[PDB]
Amino acid sequence: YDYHFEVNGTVVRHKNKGFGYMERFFELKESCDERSKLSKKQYERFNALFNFFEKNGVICMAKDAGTLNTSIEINSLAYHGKYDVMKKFIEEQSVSIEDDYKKAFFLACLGRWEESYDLYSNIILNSIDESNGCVYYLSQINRYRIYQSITQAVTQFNGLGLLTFGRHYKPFTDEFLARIEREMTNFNIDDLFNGMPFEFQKKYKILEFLSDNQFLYDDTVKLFELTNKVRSEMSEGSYSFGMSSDIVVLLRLYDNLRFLYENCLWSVSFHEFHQYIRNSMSLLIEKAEYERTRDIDELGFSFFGKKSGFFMEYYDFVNISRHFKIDDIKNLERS
Amino acid sequence: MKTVIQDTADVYFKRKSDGKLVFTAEAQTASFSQAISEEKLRGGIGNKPLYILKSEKEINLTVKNAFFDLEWLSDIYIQFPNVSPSGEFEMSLENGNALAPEIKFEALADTDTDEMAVVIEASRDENTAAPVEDTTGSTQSSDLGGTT
Amino acid sequence: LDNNVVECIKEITESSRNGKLVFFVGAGVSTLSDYPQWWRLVDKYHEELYGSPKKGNYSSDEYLRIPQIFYNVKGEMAFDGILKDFFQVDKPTNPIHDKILAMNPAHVITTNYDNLIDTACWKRGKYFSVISAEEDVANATSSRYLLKVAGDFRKGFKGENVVLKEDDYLNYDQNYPLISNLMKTIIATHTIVFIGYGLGDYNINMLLNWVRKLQKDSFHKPFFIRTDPSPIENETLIYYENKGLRIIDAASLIDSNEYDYLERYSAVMDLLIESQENKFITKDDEVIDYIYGKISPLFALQYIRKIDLKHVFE
Repeated sequence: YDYHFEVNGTVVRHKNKGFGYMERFFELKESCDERSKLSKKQYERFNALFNFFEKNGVICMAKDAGTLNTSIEINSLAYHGKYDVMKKFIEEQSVSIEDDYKKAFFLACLGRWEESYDLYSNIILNSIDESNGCVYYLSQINRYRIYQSITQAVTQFNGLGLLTFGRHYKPFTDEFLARIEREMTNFNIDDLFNGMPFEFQKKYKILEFLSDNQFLYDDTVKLFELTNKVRSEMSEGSYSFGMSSDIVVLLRLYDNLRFLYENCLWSVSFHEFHQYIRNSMSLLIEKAEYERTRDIDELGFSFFGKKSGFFMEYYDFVNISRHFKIDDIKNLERS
Repeated sequence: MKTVIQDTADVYFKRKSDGKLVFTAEAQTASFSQAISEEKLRGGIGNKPLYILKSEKEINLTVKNAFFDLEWLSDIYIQFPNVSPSGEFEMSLENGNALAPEIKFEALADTDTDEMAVVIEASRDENTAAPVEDTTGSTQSSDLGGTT
Repeated sequence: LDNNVVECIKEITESSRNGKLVFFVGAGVSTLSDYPQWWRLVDKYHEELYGSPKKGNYSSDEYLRIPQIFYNVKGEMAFDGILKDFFQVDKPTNPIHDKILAMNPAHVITTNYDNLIDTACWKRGKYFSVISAEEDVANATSSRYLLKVAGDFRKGFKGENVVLKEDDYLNYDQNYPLISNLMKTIIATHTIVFIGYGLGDYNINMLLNWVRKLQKDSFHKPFFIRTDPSPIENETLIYYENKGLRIIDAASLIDSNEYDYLERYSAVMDLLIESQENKFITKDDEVIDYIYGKISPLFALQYIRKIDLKHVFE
């Protein structure tokens, strides 16, 4: 917490006492002459950092505050619906353990949840001879989540709508539904980050939240900035400027979808994450309808000549198409 | 149309004395979260009848990332009369072939209450809300740029 | 059931929920996973030094010496080749290894030199840091160790990595100083439950001889799960309970045959796992005294929230 990394791509000094190490780094971006006077080992390390902060969208400090209008790209076949290329990636016999990790995500998106559970089980056996241990943690998480997805489906194919809909019985046999359960007793999900070494608990501390059943509580609470935007509409004359609390909601949605898909995490299929996308997108259509019908303004014309307005694009369409029901779209179409 | 892309600005808290209008120092503040809010309900006065209904105007503001706020560049005991002054505002805009609309607020009180946070340091970026006061004169003015 | 075997399972389970339990795992819990025993390995050395297998079945334990002679005459490469032939295999994980881990042991110590209890805790997700030679004691990652006191074959299938010969028990304290010093500290600070040894094992009587050098009431007394098919005679039980052990005899609990080893380990460990669930509470003062042990610290608080009680009663 030495620096406060905002969502727009800026940096604010937060609790840095001594030499500000993020001030010098962005100077080394901007001044190419200063970039020259280094050594010939800390220069190849600079190319690694420059390619990191440009794919993670950390542009600059806030002191200069360059005008930014950054967009979103989610490099994942699973987000875009490429089911055919996912299948001809499953058949392509893999070469790497961080490539079997992508198939067991892609198998899970295809509903082959038996072969997902097993291929994640090979990755757990086969990640012994690996230094970082990232694929060990994110495979225990994904296999537990794919276990929870099976233990629900046994209550729907035998439960409410079980009657005559075609393959009316179970898709998971008795030998498999017993084999998974005997393996998954006393897997404390809360005791997964703690069991990993103290090197994993400091070089990879940011994955602490994925080991919790209550995950995205820390993002449902911050979506209570929805009250900050019901407040500006209710006060009915409130003219938020700059990065308003609307754009914080959109840039924080995008920064959660891009994480969970590009890291191939299976929690993106659950209902907790769908309701987060519903509640955040519904708010943004609401602030669009409020703005297109605001009651002009007698005095605010010194700033309110026009507004560009919330407009839809392609990633805003896939999110309403994947994460809403027909009953939820009809609530937005009524309001 | 004309390239109106102007959203954020920089607001100038000017200076007045306890019974005077000194303007010499300044205590200006950066970007404004800017919940500028005109809940105007000011009313016409009728000739023959009278009414005591709710009829008045008001202007609320707020800002963010305050700076230049120390000495303007121990009797711990609060009293009910106050003779505190009211710093005049300027708001300097940009992004146009014309100059800024340069919206001035003439007399301004300061209405923020303190609040203690569990995390640290009470905010990542502080805020000073600021209402607009009037006795017998104007409450705001727009100095449209025109040239330059 | 007995009067003291009800007291043992209470005292194991009051140490598992405190996180002070360490399962010393012996050779027999690796035998239930059909790993090769060492007599199958000492016969093969006898089948090469002398040409014929042994008919006189090793009375009075001269098979402490057979691989020492095979090492000293023939090559160390010849010793290491036969260790490769037997031990470079891959066997499953018996259901006892799922029961060791289910009691949430703080550490596990073992005299095994297989990777079986290694590969059982990966597959369960509780991470343990392996300590198999002297260099790893200082580089130990976590606060949760897996102490193979007789080495492992992870670095290589060579006789220098695993204590097997006669000379590796003589020159052991010299050669492995930090592991022995770490094992002795884990015992002094934990509740030890032995599983899969016999009463006349070397690695049990090189410890009851150490424990004799301690004070009268310093240490806790280690439990012992005796799973030999005959019942214990009551005079053997008198000796070894006055030496420091507290034996839990599997034959005195359940009756099974003279070869159902797997039934008697699954007898005692399932009497351990199930006592946590705790289908053993019966009486009316056993209901009051469960609840009084879990609410009585809350009299110094003034008002507990009705939903923090879900954390109280687990």
